[PDB]
Amino acid sequence: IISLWDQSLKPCVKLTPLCVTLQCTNVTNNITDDMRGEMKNCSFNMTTELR
Amino acid sequence: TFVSVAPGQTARITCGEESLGSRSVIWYQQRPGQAPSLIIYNNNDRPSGIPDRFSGSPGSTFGTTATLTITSVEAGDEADYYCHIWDSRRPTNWVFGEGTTLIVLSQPKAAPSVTLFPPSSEELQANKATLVCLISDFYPGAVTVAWKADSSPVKAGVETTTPSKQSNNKYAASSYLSLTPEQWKSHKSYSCQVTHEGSTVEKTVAPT
Ligand SMILES: *[C@@H]1O[C@H](CO)[C@@H](O[C@@H]2O[C@H](CO)[C@@H](O[C@@H]3O[C@H](CO[C@H]4O[C@H](CO)[C@@H](O)[C@H](O)[C@@H]4O)[C@@H](O)[C@H](O[C@H]4O[C@H](CO)[C@@H](O)[C@H](O)[C@@H]4O)[C@@H]3O)[C@H](O)[C@H]2NC(C)=O)[C@H](O)[C@H]1NC(C)=O
Ligand SMILES: *[C@@H]1O[C@H](CO)[C@@H](O[C@@H]2O[C@H](CO)[C@@H](O)[C@H](O)[C@H]2NC(C)=O)[C@H](O)[C@H]1NC(C)=O
Ligand SMILES: *[C@@H]1O[C@H](CO)[C@@H](O)[C@H](O)[C@H]1NC(C)=O
Repeated sequence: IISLWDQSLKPCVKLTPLCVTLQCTNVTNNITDDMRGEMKNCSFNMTTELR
Repeated sequence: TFVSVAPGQTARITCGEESLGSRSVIWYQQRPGQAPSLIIYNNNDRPSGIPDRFSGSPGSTFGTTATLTITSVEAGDEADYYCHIWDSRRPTNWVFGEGTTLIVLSQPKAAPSVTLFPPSSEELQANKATLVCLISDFYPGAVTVAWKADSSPVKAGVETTTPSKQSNNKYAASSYLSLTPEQWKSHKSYSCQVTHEGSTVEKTVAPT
């Protein structure tokens, strides 16, 4: 199951430039202070089709 | 904002920002000069005294706006309409939804009743003159009033309220004119010329 696992991911997309710093906030809501906000909404700089 | 609907047709009215979550929207019908009357809650649950004509959008939809569906519009339904929005996504709104005036069309026409009143005698001994033209029961409220000094227009002192609807198709407008005691006796007879929609009607008065 492990071998098949890595073999299925060998040709797929690597996120090596997805480690750019992120700028995040809590999600769009009437926050109930108790819930910390399970999701986050984040802007980041990403490289385009050109380097 | 104004909605003009033919009589006996169906009206629709739009309130508030777009939905963000499943909502519970209230609908209020404030009649001109009166207090807001509660019309619909739970987005489609109308209380006692409200016919099944009025409808709404169920607060189960996201992305669409709050809609009020008046079926078989009648003359009494002419009013301002507000709404209170309760989105599961946005904080509690304390500013009610902005208004939307319903206008049933083709009442169609009302001739004004012009009632010219001279100054009162107790006022005459009190050294102040005031003329009271009183325009009632007209439609629509587009009246413009001029005043005449026996044959000549009067420029200053002219006071006139605004055409004000009152729990009826009927409108209302007053017209005061401040005059000096010496000139109510000096001139021959004073004229109130009320112009409405294209018809001018004039009432005059003469001193004793
Ligand atoms: C996560 O965070 C991101 C931030 O990056 C959010 O993305 C933004 O979301 C907001 C909505 O909350 C977007 O703002 C909206 O933009 C629309 C598009 O604007 C274009 O057109 C207008 C003229 O129509 C131009 O002025 C403008 O330059 C753009 O060309 C507007 O149409 C929206 O206006 C509506 O809302 C305002 C709110 O006050 C009303 O007053 C208006 O009348 C109108 O109804 C609005 O301004 C913003 O564009 C998004 N930016 C990006 C980069 O995506 C995500 O929404 C957020 N997601 C979550 C889940 O939190
Ligand atoms: C993402 O890139 C933006 C530009 O697209 C950068 O914005 C700079 O922000 C710094 C402050 O940290 C300012 O001093 C610069 O003037 C900004 N513009 C530049 C450098 O062109 C920023 O580095 C990134 N912002 C994020 C990750 O939130
Ligand atoms: C995000 O949630 C955390 C949860 O602890 C809270 O303390 C913080 O104030 C929130 N930040 C916001 C809403 O900007």
